[PDB]
Amino acid sequence: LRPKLSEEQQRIIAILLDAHHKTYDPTYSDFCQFRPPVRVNDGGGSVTLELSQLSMLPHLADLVSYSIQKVIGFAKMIPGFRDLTSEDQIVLLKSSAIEVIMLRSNESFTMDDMSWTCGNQDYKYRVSDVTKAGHSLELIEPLIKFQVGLKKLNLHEEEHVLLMAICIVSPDRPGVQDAALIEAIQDRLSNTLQTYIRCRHPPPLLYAKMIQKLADLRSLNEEHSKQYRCLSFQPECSMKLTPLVLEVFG
Ligand SMILES: CCC(CC)(c1ccc(OCCCCC(=O)O)c(C)c1)c1ccc(OC[C@H](O)C(C)(C)C)c(C)c1
Repeated sequence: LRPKLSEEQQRIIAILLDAHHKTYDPTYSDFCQFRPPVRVNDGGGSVTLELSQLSMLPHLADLVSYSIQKVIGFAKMIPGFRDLTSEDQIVLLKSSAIEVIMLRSNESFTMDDMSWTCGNQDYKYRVSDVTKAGHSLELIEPLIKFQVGLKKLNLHEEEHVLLMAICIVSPDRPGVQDAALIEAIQDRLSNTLQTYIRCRHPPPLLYAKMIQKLADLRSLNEEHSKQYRCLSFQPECSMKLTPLVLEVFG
């Protein structure tokens, strides 16, 4: 059966699309305001050298911090998100931050050269830039695999916004209080998405593929958390980060 989207489901989709349009700049026009990218000689991808310099860390920390601010703004517009306690809203934001950043980075990701192209050559990011921020291949290899698999789904904007909202409103995050209310908000979003796909997505298992991307995000989140811990041991690393990054990942 292919039930039609309800008036409420149409309203939810319109709300999420508007929220995304207000919180995502597809021209990357604020990027010149971040601390500048610095790319030094590291053809060998030396862990010792990367940790010694962390040349791309100030720029990428400013990028992630900016992205987290946008995610906070988007989440506030998710129907039902405001119905949660302020404590649950924060737990959900902090626990999903890196996964939602990964999902939103997909819009600038291009399979032309496997880079995140955000304007000029200064704002063109590759695997090499992430290693220059002190990350290792255990995170980068699955991260690129994820970006390509997600890109190949050719998601409609409606599906992309629902996916981010479902990611944020997850009842299975550690420390949440009202898991049942979080689950009812997520179910309302998940049903909207399932109905949308059957009703609007032409042929040529998309919902199952999108669910699998959410599980892939969980693994990437865990690996990112391990790597952030290593990075946090580097003397003077805090100056290269931001207060928001320090709170979210600390
Ligand atoms: C450069 C690649 C990538 C990929 C997800 C990234 C993130 C956001 C992003 O843009 C999203 C769109 C911009 C605006 C928006 O959200 O409206 C783009 C275009 C690239 C990244 C950036 C920093 C990273 O490491 C961060 C590091 O671990 C700290 C947490 C220590 C700083 C990692 C692992 C990946």
